[PDB]
Amino acid sequence: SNRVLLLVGLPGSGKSTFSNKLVELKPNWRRVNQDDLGSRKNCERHCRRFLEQQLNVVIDRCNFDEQQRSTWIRIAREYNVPVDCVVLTADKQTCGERILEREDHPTGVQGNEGLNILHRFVMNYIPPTYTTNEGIRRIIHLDPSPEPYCTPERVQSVLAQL
Ligand SMILES: Nc1nc2c(ncn2[C@@H]2O[C@H](COP(=O)(O)OP(=O)(O)O)[C@@H](O)[C@H]2O)c(=O)[nH]1
Ligand SMILES: [Mg+2]
Repeated sequence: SNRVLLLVGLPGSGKSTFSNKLVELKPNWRRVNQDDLGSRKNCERHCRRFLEQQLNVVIDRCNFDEQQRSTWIRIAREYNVPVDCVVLTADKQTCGERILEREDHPTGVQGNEGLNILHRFVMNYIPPTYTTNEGIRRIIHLDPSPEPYCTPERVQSVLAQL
């Protein structure tokens, strides 16, 4: 049956990379991203509309602590569907290098922001684990690929683990 999929990762970890590919390859999947959907109230609505059509839904947000993820777990329970999770394991170094690549942040005294931003997220980042009392069915950790782009095989490999 259909299921809700939580992406969890630092800025620049590759969450959009992955979720975009998934929805491209699989038409029974939809993607909730705030850069495309705006407010959270709006994201919740879309999420509800997709579950109403028994579609799978993937949540492209840092989802950096229990509170952030609950929103979606809560909606999933509403439609009696499970919630799995994909944690991107890319480290502060990797993300930092990716964020510099984009060169769209102020830079100089008071630091290069974006590295700052990353640092702020890092300090509030609580990924799901065995112990957190959240009601997630399965947590899979995903390591970075050599390739900047996400292969169909990579998507398949992830989905194959529930
Ligand atoms: N090598 C490698 N680069 C990746 C991977 N995932 C994403 N990237 C790159 O990292 C950058 C940030 O990815 P993006 O999806 O925007 O990150 P998000 O901010 O977590 O949604 C982009 O340049 C991607 O090409 C991965 O698995 N491996
Ligand atoms: Mg993104």
